[PDB]
Amino acid sequence: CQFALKQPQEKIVPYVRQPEEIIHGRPLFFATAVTFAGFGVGLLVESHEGRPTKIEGNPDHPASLGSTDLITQAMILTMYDPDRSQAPTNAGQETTWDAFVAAATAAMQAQTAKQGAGLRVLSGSLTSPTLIAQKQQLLTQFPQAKWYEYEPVGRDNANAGARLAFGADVHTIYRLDTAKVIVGFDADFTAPSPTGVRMARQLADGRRIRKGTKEVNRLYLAESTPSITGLLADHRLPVRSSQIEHLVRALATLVGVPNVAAGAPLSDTEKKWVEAAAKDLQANRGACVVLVGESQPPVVHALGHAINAQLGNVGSTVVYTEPVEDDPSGGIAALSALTQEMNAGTVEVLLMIESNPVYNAPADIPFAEALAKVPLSMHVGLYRDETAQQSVWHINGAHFLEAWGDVRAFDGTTTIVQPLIAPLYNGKSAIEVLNVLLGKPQETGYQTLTAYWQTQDASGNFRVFWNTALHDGVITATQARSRQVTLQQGFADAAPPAPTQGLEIVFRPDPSLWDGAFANNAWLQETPKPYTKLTWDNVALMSVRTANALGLKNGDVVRLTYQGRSVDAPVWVQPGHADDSVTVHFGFGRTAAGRVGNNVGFNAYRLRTSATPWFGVGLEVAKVGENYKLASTQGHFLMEGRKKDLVRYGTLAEYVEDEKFLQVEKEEPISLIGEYEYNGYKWGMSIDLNVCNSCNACVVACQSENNIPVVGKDEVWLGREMHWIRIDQYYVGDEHTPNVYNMVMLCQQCEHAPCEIVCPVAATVHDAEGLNNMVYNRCVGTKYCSNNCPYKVRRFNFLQYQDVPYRSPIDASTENDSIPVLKMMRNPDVTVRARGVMEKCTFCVQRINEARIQARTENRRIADGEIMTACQQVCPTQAIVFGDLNDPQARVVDLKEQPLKYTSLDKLNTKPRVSYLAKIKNLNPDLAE
Amino acid sequence: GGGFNHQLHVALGMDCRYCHTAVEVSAHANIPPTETCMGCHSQIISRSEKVAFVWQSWETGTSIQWNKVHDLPKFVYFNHSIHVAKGVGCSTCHGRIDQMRVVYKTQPLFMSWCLDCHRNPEKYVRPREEVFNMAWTPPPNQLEVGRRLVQEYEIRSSWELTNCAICHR
Amino acid sequence: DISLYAGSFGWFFFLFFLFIRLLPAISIFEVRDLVHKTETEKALA
Amino acid sequence: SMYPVTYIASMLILTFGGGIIALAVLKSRNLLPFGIPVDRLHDLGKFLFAFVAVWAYVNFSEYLIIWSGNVPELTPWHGHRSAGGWEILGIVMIFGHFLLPFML
Amino acid sequence: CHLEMYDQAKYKPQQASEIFADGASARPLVEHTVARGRLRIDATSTGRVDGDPNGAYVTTIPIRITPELLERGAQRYRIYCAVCHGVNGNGRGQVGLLLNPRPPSFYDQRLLDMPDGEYYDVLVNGRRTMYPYGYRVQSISDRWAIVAHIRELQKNP
Amino acid sequence: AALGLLMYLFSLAVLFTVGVGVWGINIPVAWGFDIINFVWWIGIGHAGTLISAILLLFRQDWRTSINRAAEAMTIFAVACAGIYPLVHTGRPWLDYWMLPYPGTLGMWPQFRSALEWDVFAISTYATVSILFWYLGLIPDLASLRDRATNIWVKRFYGFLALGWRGGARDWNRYEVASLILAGLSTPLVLSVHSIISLDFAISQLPGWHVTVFPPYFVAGAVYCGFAMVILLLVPLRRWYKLHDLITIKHFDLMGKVMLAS
Ligand code: HEC
Ligand code: HEC
Ligand code: HEC
Ligand code: HEC
Ligand code: HEC
Ligand code: HEC
Ligand SMILES: CCCCCCCCCCCCCCCCCC(=O)OC[C@H](C)OC(=O)CCCCCCCCCCCCCCCCC
Ligand code: SF4
Ligand code: SF4
Ligand code: SF4
Ligand code: F3S
Repeated sequence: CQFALKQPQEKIVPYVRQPEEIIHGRPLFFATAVTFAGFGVGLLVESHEGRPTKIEGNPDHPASLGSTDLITQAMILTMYDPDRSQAPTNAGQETTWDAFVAAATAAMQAQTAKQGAGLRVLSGSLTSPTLIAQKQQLLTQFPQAKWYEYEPVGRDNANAGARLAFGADVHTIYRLDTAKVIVGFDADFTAPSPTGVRMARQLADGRRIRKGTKEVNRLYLAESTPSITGLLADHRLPVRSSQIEHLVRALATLVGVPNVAAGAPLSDTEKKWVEAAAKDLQANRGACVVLVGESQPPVVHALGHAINAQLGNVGSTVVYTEPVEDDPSGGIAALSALTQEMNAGTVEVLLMIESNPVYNAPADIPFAEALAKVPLSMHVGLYRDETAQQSVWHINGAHFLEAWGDVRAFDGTTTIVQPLIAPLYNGKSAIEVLNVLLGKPQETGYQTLTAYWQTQDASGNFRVFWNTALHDGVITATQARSRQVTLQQGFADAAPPAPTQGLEIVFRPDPSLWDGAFANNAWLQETPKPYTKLTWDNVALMSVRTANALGLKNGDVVRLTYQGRSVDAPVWVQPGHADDSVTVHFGFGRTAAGRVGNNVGFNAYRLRTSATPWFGVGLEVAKVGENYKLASTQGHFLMEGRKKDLVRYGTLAEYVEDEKFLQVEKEEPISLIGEYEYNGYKWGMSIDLNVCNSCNACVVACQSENNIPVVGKDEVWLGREMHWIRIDQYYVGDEHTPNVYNMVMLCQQCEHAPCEIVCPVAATVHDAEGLNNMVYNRCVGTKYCSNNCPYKVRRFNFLQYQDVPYRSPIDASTENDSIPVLKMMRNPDVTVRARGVMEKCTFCVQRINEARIQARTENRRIADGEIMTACQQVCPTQAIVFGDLNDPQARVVDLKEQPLKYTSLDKLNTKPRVSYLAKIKNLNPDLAE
Repeated sequence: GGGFNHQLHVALGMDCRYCHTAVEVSAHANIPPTETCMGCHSQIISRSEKVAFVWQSWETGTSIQWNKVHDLPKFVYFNHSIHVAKGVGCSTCHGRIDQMRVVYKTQPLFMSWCLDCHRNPEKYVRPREEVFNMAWTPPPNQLEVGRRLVQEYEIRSSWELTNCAICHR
Repeated sequence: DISLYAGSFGWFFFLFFLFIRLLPAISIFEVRDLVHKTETEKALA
Repeated sequence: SMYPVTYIASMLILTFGGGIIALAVLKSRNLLPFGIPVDRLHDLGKFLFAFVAVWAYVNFSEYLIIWSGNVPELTPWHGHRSAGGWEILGIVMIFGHFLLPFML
Repeated sequence: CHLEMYDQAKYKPQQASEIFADGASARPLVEHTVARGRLRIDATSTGRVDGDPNGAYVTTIPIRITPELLERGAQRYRIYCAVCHGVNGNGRGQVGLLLNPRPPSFYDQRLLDMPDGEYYDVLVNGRRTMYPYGYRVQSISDRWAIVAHIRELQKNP
Repeated sequence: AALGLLMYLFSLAVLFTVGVGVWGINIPVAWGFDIINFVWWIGIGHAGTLISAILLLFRQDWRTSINRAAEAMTIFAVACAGIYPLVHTGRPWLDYWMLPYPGTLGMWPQFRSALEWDVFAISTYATVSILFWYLGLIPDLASLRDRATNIWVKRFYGFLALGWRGGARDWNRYEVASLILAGLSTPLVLSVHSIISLDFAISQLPGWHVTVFPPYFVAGAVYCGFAMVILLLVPLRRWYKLHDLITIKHFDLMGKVMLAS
């Protein structure tokens, strides 16, 4: 409770030397990129005045055509995270940077007498050209040094299955522009994977249902765990994940591949799925693809190319190129190769750059105890991870918005990582750290970055290239060229083993938290996991069949014992899941993540094996718990007969025969309450639920943009999550194998808004532009408006929801004290709500006002693509489309005329301003029934 | 220290956009940096205790902590460059800055004053060219001349301009 | 919610026990009537 | 609901208005077996007056509810009875049914 | 009275900061970064033959001098330069008479043969005594419009 | 009762300081005990005026003994019901915004929401059932003053009973002021728990938009209210020796009006 007769004397500090580019009060977007798995995503970040505020996709980048990921969106909080490392630590004791260079260059001179024998490095699957080129200088200045690449989720099998089927290593580039039939076994390709944004848009661009569409992608998915690809999957099949490895062997025998030698008979329903898929891939041969996820063994990815090249997809859909990353022979096998070298004391200088393997170890590779058997073990990470607890040195991280580096996306399009801000704490990124090891410490990151690109630029001048490389970000001059392949057969000649019986633990990365490197990110943790709306919890998902067998509920706490190691995990029954198998999420139980992901339980990394690192059939469940919180946001996961108001579904079998087959013909509803005219801009939105794969990137995009506060798990279980936009899974019918549909629910900006007539002080009123205006300051916290809101979109700041993972909201001694590091990630044109103030999806008025005012200043009108809401230009699939409804040539008023257009709860005349499109899901004739 | 009297500085012919450059282009009318003040005071009255605070801000990297006199509550989201573009001169909100040795509030920023011109802009809207002319006294017929400038500028109605989203975004 | 509702009966009985002790817990002149009204009806009978 | 209740509050106006009507036609022609006490005629007048207030309490609250949240299933009643000339009989209910016999 | 959201945990276009050494909340741009709208490598955005800092300057103004731009130049010259170079360009501004190496008037043979590049170079980077402008103009259209008006001030000595 | 008040002022000091979210109210159900107890506590107070005011219309005499023990029961059931709409708001300090006042910013309360009619029903119900209760006391506080025989106690009631004096004309002005106030507190409490009824019936919710809420919330307030009148009079009849005034016929008739409701 703050009170004063006068607000304090707010100061106005100008610059000391204002840059020629900073106009105070204007976004000034930059062009950088983010190493997700070594591959770039090509960002375009809002740099208000030196500091970044909001991360957006660079529309010129191939890995993100203007829309970002879920992790990639919330990585503006990972930077403005008060738990980020602020100074190097020598043996736990905080120390200076120049003290590290004194003891790092002294180790190089001790690693020079010996010909660089103990200078092992544990970076994680880097594709950066300037980091590769400094890896080259480090391995020739020290010839015996080795560089082990270990990413816990990266292409360990797909890169070892590419050279298992082709000889040398290749880097496949799947293209879904021309792909009528996708059959991706365990393929979570619309996932946080490096190609996840493009493979979500190129797959959505095939299922753009319009007034006259007749051909749509099919996407047969075959996956044990329900995933964000299974939403767009039209025939998803819950498989054990031990049958996938011989479910592709069955498809590679229907399609004619010579020596597959399939085995382990499939099923009555898994076989009917593999005949209908193969009979669908033999048709439209040139326009099809057979994807394979990462969980599968390398012999399956070898068959993924044995079928793709058999259907003639090479050169058309699947394109093999030079490997973008430096060495694809690293990963689980390179981590064990180094750990066996850290044992017996061969390693003397171990620079673990960003891998964090003390946490990410498969629990068979004993990296935790192999560490400290070395004399000097460095680390350069933005968080003091579980390695920094055990390593000697720990250099600060220099998060990618503060580091002068580069990336190389898929297909090789390098993007110069562009530091928006100078590092909040002295950064010393992976390039500024190898400069210490190479012997050039005082040479900054930007100096080596151009000292490498001046060599790689032979065409024309440099400042006409370097600044053009910095402006677009995309250099697109190092495009990974194609490579002729051979597909040497006989790789599947080895017979499949005897099928093992027992419950199977399938290891999966968490959609939101990929591999635990972002566990302290409160935004992508509060964000509900896609199918199970849990927020702050890692669970053991089971199908309803394989939990009624064990007598398990949605709240018990089982003890997953897989090959001797027990984990004591919760349980959450997931209807779409597969029989006799559980899944796990990678990256939750972190002893030293920070203050956010510090004790979110169930570290699933301590159950792997490094021989069965993605799925294994030796699990014993044996429940040892009774009750757990398991804060999930949704509540009821069933369409309780309320179709026509929730996500309406159909099929293309009955859409070509009747376009308006789910648009109910209703007369003009009588409305006593007047009628207002909006002759200005009529701001409306048209969501296409056919392509909403629950990526949850729009959930974080509304958090990064609208200063939405994180809530603790203790208050999300109470149903007090602040999320102006939410995606709703609904699980229609047949709880063993249910179809799942999304209706992304936000504030419909109702013209006859019932939530407005019910505010006593008249806080929430409508607009002359046509959108419900929530006024956070006139809100006295009556909270009645939500009770009148039919959709329950309005969220209420019950307690002082602000910096909540860093200060528990149930206190009030610090509720007026704000974290100074967090005050920068907040949008400078959205109100940071106090407690007792309701909020809702305001169509991003912070973007409508700043653009209308720029239009009225210039005496012109708003262009159709000028006002993109935060959730519209972040959705990879481009489901959300926002724009003027009065502008007749707009992509919304030409999108609200589709035969699938409907509004939620039209039985009560709210005149919702968002109008969802139905989910037409292209069922096969000979596979449905 | 020194205080920066506007009356002495504008009297040198400074057209009010020398400093405050971000007006008429951005939402926030900027305060000039140390380089602007040191643009002249590097040799105008350097080595004087009245101006030794921009030198203390120029040698040291610290920026000047100007006390804000027009202090809106940060949930209101004022926007210059649309009042300056729709013919609302620098007076009538800031008062005669040319006669201000120390800047003080003249209009108390009530929201009964912001809505008073949003509900009725014709009482204060002036020509676009005479916006940075602080000697502008409204004519005896301010209405039916400001009424005529409303259609000339297409300034929106009292229904579109006072609806909780203009301010309070 | 419990410590406010069950405490609301405190604010009810804090005032209701003050009213009993300070003020007449039952009307006096209205009970002076219905006594004058009972004798007025007993007068005829 | 309260559609059968807005009749009940109007069943009590007719039987009380008719009670004063029938007691007057019987007293104007001198047919009553008892002279109407002027204080108990004031009781029938207080009942008649209190039930024009209850009738206006049940008809308006039936409208104030359906008008406020205009769910198009409850709306067609007051929607058809407020347009096309039925609003003339609607504004009579507000003024000639309540406000005129409430002030009188 | 209640200051609930009067001061919010976010950095508006200008207000003090409690994290950085010079409390600014407006951090300096990193030295060699290029924004999305600010490329500045051609003869237009910088007055050099191909954008090279070791270039040869531009003799004619690159942008097309439309008649509505000279009134934008004469209005922008009257704002920035006229306070210290004089309204008519003869270096007799009210502040110019008080600078010790007094601003050089135009209409002298040294500044007529001086190319539009220098007139733009000092308008963006300043001189040995004139502090750098271009963070005040901040727009290439008005940056060359000022040079256009000074190009037409010299049309009547 | 005072230790119950220290729990009241501490559950309020914890609510004002920590927040309105220490109540377990979710986002679907944002209205929990704070409004269940508001409608309940104000519902209790409605059958204290049906005894004191609505029965004065019917000139009935089983209301005289139970008059003040129910009329004073209303006020203290409004003093505990008039706090929840002032405290269930997330920002209680800005509860003056629900009042119409020229306030240097052109905002006024809405006057389309029943939380804005509540602050006009609760505030009227308070300052009318207080005045009609203080009206019913000036003759009694004149009886307490004349029978006190204790200076500074006779002065206390002599100050509350302003100058009552009895009076032939002062009693006629009282009989018309008490009849009209009874004739005004009959449509008041028929509307106060009808306006409180309308903060559910103006919402489009399925269980809330039931149109018969006004003549059923009022019927519920008279129902729960007489229960509280009986709960507070069986002890006042037994412990306080008022067997000669609150006779069993009062409970026989209160049990019937509690049944007719
Ligand atoms: C050139 C256009 C100037 C700019 C830019 C700034 N100032 Fe200035 N200032 C200028 C002159 C010609 C004078 C008077 C010269 C003299 O001999 O007095 C001043 C004076 C001041 C003063 C002192 C006022 C007084 O009455 O003595 C102060 C405190 C001052 N100036 C402050 C100041 C600041 C803060 C500036 C940056 C916004 C600034 N000046 C710029 C000329 C110019
Ligand atoms: C540089 C010499 C300036 C000129 C020319 C103008 N202004 Fe200014 N202004 C300047 C500074 C350094 C400051 C902050 C110092 C202070 O005393 O506040 C200001 C401030 C204002 C303000 C108030 C800002 C606030 O803190 O709320 C106003 C309203 C203002 N200035 C108006 C204004 C006008 C109308 C001008 C043209 C005559 C003008 N300024 C010119 C620097 C300079
Ligand atoms: C009424 C519509 C105004 C007009 C016309 C001008 N100004 Fe303004 N000014 C106004 C307000 C309500 C505020 C405070 C709002 C806030 O959040 O800051 C200001 C403030 C300034 C400032 C300081 C801004 C800051 O430091 O944050 C300056 C420098 C300023 N104003 C300058 C200025 C000039 C030069 C104007 C004429 C073109 C002018 N203002 C007009 C309200 C209004
Ligand atoms: C009369 C002198 C005014 C005062 C006092 C305030 N404003 Fe204003 N404003 C005025 C005009 C003539 C206009 C142009 C409207 C148009 O559509 O052209 C404006 C505009 C704004 C805007 C932006 C309009 C939009 O389309 O979003 C904003 C955000 C705004 N004004 C804010 C604002 C505030 C906060 C004020 C009180 C401190 C205020 N204005 C006062 C005229 C006048
Ligand atoms: C620009 C003309 C505005 C419009 C349109 C609206 N508001 Fe406003 N508001 C504006 C200003 C300049 C201020 C500051 C007043 C002050 O005392 O400094 C305000 C303030 C408020 C407040 C007070 C908030 C507080 O914490 O005390 C409220 C409650 C408020 N405004 C409400 C409100 C509503 C509901 C509006 C749309 C119907 C609205 N305002 C429009 C400027 C402007
Ligand atoms: C007072 C602060 C000035 C302002 C405003 C402008 N100029 Fe300037 N200028 C000033 C000085 C003190 C000098 C002398 C430079 C030196 O050698 O000491 C100058 C010089 C120039 C020149 C000539 C440079 C040369 O080497 O011959 C040019 C072409 C020039 N100035 C241009 C210019 C423009 C375009 C301005 C408006 C943005 C401007 N000046 C303003 C002082 C001041
Ligand atoms: C239970 C209550 C509701 C009853 C039912 C409804 C009937 C309501 C009848 C009208 C009463 C409404 C009261 C609303 C008061 C709002 C004033 C306020 O809150 O100011 C806020 C601010 C913190 O304060 C300020 O900005 C200034 C603070 C100082 C002045 C405070 C004035 C308060 C009034 C008391 C007067 C005391 C004398 C003051 C003397 C000078 C003090 C400095
Ligand atoms: S609408 Fe939301 S859930 Fe759907 S694709 Fe876009 S961001 Fe993802
Ligand atoms: S959809 Fe909900 S939040 Fe949006 S205007 Fe309607 S009632 Fe309000
Ligand atoms: S429009 Fe913006 S604020 Fe509204 S729901 Fe979408 S992302 Fe969130
Ligand atoms: S109804 Fe009214 S005042 Fe606040 S939270 Fe809900 S708006």
